[PDB]
Amino acid sequence: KIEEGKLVIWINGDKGYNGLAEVGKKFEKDTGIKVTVEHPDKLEEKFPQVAATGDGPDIIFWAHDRFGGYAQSGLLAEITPDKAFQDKLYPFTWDAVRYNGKLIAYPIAVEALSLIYNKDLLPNPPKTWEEIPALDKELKAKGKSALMFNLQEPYFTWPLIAADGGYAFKYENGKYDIKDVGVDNAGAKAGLTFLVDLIKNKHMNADTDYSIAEAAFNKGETAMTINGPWAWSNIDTSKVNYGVTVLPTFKGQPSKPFVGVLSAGINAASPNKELAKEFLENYLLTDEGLEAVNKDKPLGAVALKSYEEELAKDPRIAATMENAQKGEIMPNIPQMSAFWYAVRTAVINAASGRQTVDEALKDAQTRITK
Ligand SMILES: OC[C@H]1O[C@H](O[C@H]2[C@H](O)[C@@H](O)[C@@H](O[C@H]3[C@H](O)[C@@H](O)[C@@H](O[C@H]4[C@H](O)[C@@H](O)[C@@H](O)O[C@@H]4CO)O[C@@H]3CO)O[C@@H]2CO)[C@H](O)[C@@H](O)[C@@H]1O
Repeated sequence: KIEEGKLVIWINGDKGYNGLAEVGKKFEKDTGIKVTVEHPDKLEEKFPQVAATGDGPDIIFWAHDRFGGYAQSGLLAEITPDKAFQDKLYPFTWDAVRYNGKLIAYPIAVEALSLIYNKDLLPNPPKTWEEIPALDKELKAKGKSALMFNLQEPYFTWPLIAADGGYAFKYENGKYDIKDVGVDNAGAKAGLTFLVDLIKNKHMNADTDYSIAEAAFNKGETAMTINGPWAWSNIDTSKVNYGVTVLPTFKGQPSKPFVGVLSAGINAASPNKELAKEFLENYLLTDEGLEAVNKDKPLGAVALKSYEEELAKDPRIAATMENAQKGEIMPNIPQMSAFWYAVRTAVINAASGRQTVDEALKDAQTRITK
C-alpha cells in the first residue's frame, strides 16, 4: 500500500497540524506532490502496527522517547545529513535521536512543562509545592482553586515524583541499566504521597484530565495549571492575563520534568524517502517552515539555531528553557513505553484510593523490571 508520489504525515492532535499543513501546501506548490497531514488518535501505538504491514505514513512525528522502540523493530530509515545541516541544529538534540550510534529522526523542538498562572488572580506564583494547600484554601473562599492539571497522564505528574529523587532508568556507562529503576525509592514515594494528600484533602480531584484542566484555567476558575507550549495558543484566545514560569520546588529541590524532543522519522517502508528528506530539511526545518507551525500551536524552544535565536527573547521560551535545564532528557530506549504504562497505572490507582502509594509504586517497579 506504498502508493508513491505523495507524502502522508502523522502528527499528534495537540500539535500545530494546520500550520504543518501550510508548509505542506507550499512544498506542493513548487514541487507538485501533495502532502496530507493527519492526526490519528493513538498514532504512536498504531504506527508499529500498520508500518509493520509495510503501510502507514511516510513521516511520523512524536517525542523521541518512542523512537528507540520503533528503530529496534526496524521501522525507521537511517537519516543522512551533511555536517553543514547538522551544524544548523543544537548538538544535544541529535544525541536524543541517536539509537545504537545511528540517527533515526530529525529533531524539531525541545519540550518541557512549565507552571502557567493567571496574573490577575495571582500576581506572584508560589515558589514551593508545600505552599499550595494554603493557597488553595484562600482561593476556595472566593470560589476559585489554586491548581488543576491533567492527572491521567504520568508525563504531567513526573516532575513532582522525580523532584526528591525518583528516576526512570539509571544511566551507567553509556548505557541505561534497565534493571535499575527508581520509581519506588523514597524520593518517588515522597512525591506521590504529596499529590495524593492534595486529593485526600480536596485540593484537587482524582478525575481531572487534560480537557477539564484546560477549561478550568481558561475560564479563570483555577489560578494555575501545568502544561507545555502547545497549550499557549488556547490561552491567548481566552485573553487570560497569564505568565509562564519555573515549576515549584518540592522539599527544597527543583521539579524535574522529562524533556521531550519533538522528532520526525521516515518510515523504512516508504517509497518516498527522498521526497521526505527534501520536505523536512529544505521546507520544514527552515525559519519559514518552523514559524508557520509555531503560529498554529507554539513548538517550544526549537532545534534550529537561527529561529531559536529569534524565539529566545520571549519570556515564555525562557521559562521553558529554565524548566528543561532542571529536568532530564528522556531515554529513547524501547523500555520507555513499558516504564510509562506502569507508572500511569500506579498514579491513577494511588490517586483514586484503589491502592496505597507504597503498593502502587512497588507493583510498577516489579512490572518494569519484569
Ligand atoms: O494505556 C492507555 C493509554 O496508552 C497510550 O499512551 C501511552 C503512550 O502510547 C506511550 O508513548 C507513553 O506516552 C508518553 C509519551 O511517549 C511521552 O512523549 C509523553 O507524551 C507527551 C508529549 O511528549 C508531549 O508533546 C504532549 O503531547 O504530551 C504528551 C503527554 O500527554 O508522555 C506520555 C506519558 O504521559 O505512555 C502512554 C501511557 O501513559 C494512549 O495514547 C493513551 O491515549 C492511553 O491513555
